[PDB]
Amino acid sequence: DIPKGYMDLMPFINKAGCECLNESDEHGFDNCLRKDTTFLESDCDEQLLITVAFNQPVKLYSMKFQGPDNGQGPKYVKIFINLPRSMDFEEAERSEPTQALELTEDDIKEDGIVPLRYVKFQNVNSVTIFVQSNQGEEETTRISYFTFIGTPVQATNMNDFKRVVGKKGESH
Amino acid sequence: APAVDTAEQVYISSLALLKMLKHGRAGVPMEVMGLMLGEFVDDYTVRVIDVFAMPQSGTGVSVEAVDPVFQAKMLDMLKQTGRPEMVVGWYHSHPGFGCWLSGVDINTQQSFEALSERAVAVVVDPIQSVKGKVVIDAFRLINANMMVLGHEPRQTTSNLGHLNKPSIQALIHGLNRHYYSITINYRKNELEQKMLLNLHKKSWMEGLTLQDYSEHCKHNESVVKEMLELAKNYNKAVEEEDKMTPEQLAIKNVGKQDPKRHLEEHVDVLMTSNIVQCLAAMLDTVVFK
Amino acid sequence: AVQKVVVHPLVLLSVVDHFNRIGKVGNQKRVVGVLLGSWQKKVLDVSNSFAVPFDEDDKDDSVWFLDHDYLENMYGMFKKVNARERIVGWYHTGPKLHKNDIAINELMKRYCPNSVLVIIDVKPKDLGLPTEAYISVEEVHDDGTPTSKTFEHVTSEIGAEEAEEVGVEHLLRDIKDTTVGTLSQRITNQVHGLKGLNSKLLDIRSYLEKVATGKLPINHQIIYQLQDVFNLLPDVSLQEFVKAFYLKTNDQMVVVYLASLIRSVVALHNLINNKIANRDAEKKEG
Amino acid sequence: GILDAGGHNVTISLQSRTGHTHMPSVVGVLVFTQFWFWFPLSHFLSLAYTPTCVIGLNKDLKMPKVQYKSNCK
Amino acid sequence: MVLESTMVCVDNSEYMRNGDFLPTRLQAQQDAVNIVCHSKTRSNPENNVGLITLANDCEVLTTLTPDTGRILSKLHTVQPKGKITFCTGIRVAHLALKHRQGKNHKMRIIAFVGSPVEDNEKDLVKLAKRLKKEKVNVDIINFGEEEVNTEKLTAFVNTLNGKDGTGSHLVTVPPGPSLADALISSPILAG
Amino acid sequence: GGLYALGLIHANHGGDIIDYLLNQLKNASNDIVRHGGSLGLGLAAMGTARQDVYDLLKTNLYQDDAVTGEAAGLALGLVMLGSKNAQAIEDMVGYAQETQHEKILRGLAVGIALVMYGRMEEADALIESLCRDKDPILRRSGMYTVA
Ligand SMILES: [Zn+2]
Repeated sequence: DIPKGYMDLMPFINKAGCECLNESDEHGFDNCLRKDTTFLESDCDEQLLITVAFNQPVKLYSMKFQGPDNGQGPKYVKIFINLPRSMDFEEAERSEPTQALELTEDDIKEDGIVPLRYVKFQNVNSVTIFVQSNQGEEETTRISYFTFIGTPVQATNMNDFKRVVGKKGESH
Repeated sequence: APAVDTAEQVYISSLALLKMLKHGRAGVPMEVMGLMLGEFVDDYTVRVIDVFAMPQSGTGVSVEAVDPVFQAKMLDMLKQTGRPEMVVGWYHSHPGFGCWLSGVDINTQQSFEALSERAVAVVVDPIQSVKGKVVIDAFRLINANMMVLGHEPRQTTSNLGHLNKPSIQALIHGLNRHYYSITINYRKNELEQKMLLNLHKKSWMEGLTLQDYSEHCKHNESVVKEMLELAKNYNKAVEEEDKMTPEQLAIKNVGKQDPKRHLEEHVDVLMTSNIVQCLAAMLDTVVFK
Repeated sequence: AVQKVVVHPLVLLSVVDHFNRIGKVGNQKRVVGVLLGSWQKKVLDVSNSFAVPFDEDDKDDSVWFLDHDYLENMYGMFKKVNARERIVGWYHTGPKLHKNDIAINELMKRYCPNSVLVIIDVKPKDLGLPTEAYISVEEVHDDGTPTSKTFEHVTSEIGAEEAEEVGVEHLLRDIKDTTVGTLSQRITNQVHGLKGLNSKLLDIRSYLEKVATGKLPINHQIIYQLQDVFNLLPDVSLQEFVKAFYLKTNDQMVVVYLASLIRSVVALHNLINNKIANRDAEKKEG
Repeated sequence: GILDAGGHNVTISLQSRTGHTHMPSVVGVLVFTQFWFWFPLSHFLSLAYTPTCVIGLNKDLKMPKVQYKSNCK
Repeated sequence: MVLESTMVCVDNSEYMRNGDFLPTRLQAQQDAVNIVCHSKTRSNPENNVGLITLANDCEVLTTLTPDTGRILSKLHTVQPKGKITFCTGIRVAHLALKHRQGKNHKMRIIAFVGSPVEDNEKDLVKLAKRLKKEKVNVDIINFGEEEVNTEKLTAFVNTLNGKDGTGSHLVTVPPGPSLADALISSPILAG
Repeated sequence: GGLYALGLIHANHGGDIIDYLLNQLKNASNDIVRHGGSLGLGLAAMGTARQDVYDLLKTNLYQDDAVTGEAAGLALGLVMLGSKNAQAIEDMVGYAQETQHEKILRGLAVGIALVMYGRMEEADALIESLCRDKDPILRRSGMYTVA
């Protein structure tokens, strides 16, 4: 599917940065990042907080927060951007989200793509999704597939730098 | 062929200008430098939010001065506080020299441009920018391979001659020949002007203090004496009323003298000082018992 | 003791930036940072600052975290950039102090013994002086009362060194008022003063009401100081002063009268000169 | 270009023949004035060119060679 | 090898000064942390361990760092002159944990409970409930005089991760002559 | 340019050309061609108030491609010309104080200007609400909306 000129940010997801909260041991975070039946479930409650980190500032167009049709798919999704520190569940509900999204049943299907306000996400470095309920009100929710579609923002990697022209030891 | 439309602006936040000016005056006898943190929001705008000083080193303002360990660590630590900006350019002062880039500066700029084709370079003369004027021109190397095409490769736009005209004290050091200026525009916003307005803001107490009457009476007496002598000339200047082409008389005696300029000009001062003082006097009599 | 804590413009413009950095995404209360600056005889100069990762919890009001290594390493960099700055205190934009201030201040006492916390009310833009500077004192309260930590107050004033002054003056360059004042601005300077004196007197009344209604503790000190201000009133009704006021009010009116006359004769002379001007050109047209 | 627009056969007049406000014409100038910010917007003044012409259409499609006169004094 | 940040919470309360353990409790904690801090870095060279004193306050003496020298050096002059407050200690350790510089490391906390903890049973469980939601594993080890295997403490570890949880152990050390060998045998190599 | 050029020929009178323009704008490089495309489609269906055209114009505007915005904004305004569409005015402005890319505002400044063409009292709120906004570009759009 995907829109014209935009690519999935799977290659851009920093495995080091990503961390889920309430993820069950049997079905972990890595499961929901693969295009397989393997999924992620929340152990201690239906609330889940799945954060990701991108290698370089990326832009966001459409995330695909797919979920199982058993009713344990996500229902209400709160997205935050460029969080300086990891989030807390109690403080996550309080804080106002960048885009409060009410997933509809049509979205959870395998082919469903949910559109995000492209204006708000222009320099996202780390996005945290907060699943506040599942469709069936089941004890544990599930994210069948979840990835972000946008474009990469060219970032000036000062780590490389390196002189390209000139001779060393030259002053003003 | 991409082109930096002259409409393209290097937005300088109210923070950066104070911090860039502060660094420049910090080492004014010598030359200081630091990386600027911002975003390339799009082609026609290079937004710089924060700047962090790269420590002064014997090299000067050159690629070598950019300590990779200092920059990699500082960036890493500013990312935790909530400023995940990208290195958008570099700035260096020019103790009184002007707003131009020397040969060595050009080589630096070419390096920064290597990482992103829009790394803007600024200047910031802490000695000339001593009053309301702030001499800070932004610059981006005009790659020498575009001599076949148009330099300053702009396109549809009309803000090229606005906000500035090519400064002569720089056009000589290579402009529109190797470095072109980019319009500099400051992104001051409310909640930042208000906090800066406190710099010279007075207070509640001020405006009710009645001056002091000993030097007020002396001042009132002083100005009335000075205005008196100015009336003597006003009488002589008018009572002369010489008609030998009076329109020419009114233009051959213009030296900021008797008739009016040293006249009621003092009346405004004398009358403003008394009215404000009196009104303060009566307000205090009412408010304070 | 610190007679004054002169906050330079750059700090309150970085704090504002610091508040925006976080509040924009991580909606949270006060943003805490470190305040660098050079010492003086007694007036602490605040010349720069930086942010320190600070997270707090409304529960127990002591589950916080002010990073040590970030504070240590940051200053490790800044002393490299500029060596005249030493850590001198902290800043938080939460308008009302917290229960966590004392404990955290003890921490910043580990880096500067005479640590002064400057509360910058970044959100408000009001009567003025968006900085409030506090110290830490532990005294026996002379007058037989429990001991405690408490934050004593230190006079705060906002000033500018030359370099920042040039930047600030241009930075406004669209709302600055004329320095001359003129009659228009001078009078507004007084309607502004009256509004404040009422506003300050109203804060005093509410507190006096609070102590009057018991909701607050009778300080027993600073409470009678307000009684000092209540005796320092002028008592203008005194005859000998009433005469002496009319004399100076009369002493000035004769100068505004002479000022008024000069401006009138000049006015008439300017109309007569003008009446000749258009009339003479009137005849000369023919 | 303005002086000789349309080969001296069009004129710009926001007011319509019958005193109305010409929506195509008035829009044309407003977006044209926004050429300081974009040159390619310049052509929008084409909308403000209303042919200053009188057609002698008698029937639906007939275009008779009517010979009519003016009053150039 | 398991990427985890060990935020060791070392007690320094006054009761921590009476040496039911041979030389003293503190050396037991001071010896114990020597192994737990060294145990984690040896397991994974990308690891990092910090320590929080828990008596009279919640000081953060050393933030989360990989280098073990700072943790060891800061241990000295730990001066056991306070009263333990374990209600807040875990929070501050977790809240500081939330500032993990790397976001990938698993969470593992080691608490040095060496004094009688005066905490409402309801409060401790609620603290445990908050930990369960946020997936942090914390190990509790008791030293010196204390109501042996405090019911409040034991309830804490059980609700810490039950229903076939990871098993964040409530390793109870045998009071009396015993080194960290008990603390190193069970908890250090398996938490 | 050609797609923008095509619109000028069928200015105010697209009729059928709109359907081709709608299809062509959608299939584009998401660059200058989109910029010319929206301007052409907006010019062609100038005042048509057509919902189908308006929805597509919005998507390009929500694309937030800078150069795309400067034309989508005008195209958005022209298609809604004199419609007072409460959704359009709320939507158009809502983008203004929510977008960087000053250029997109420059189109939106006039773009929301034409949406109130000739009402002459009807809103008088955008005229007052806009004139108070701090963002200078919106102010200009408030002043133009007076025109
Ligand atoms: Zn230079």
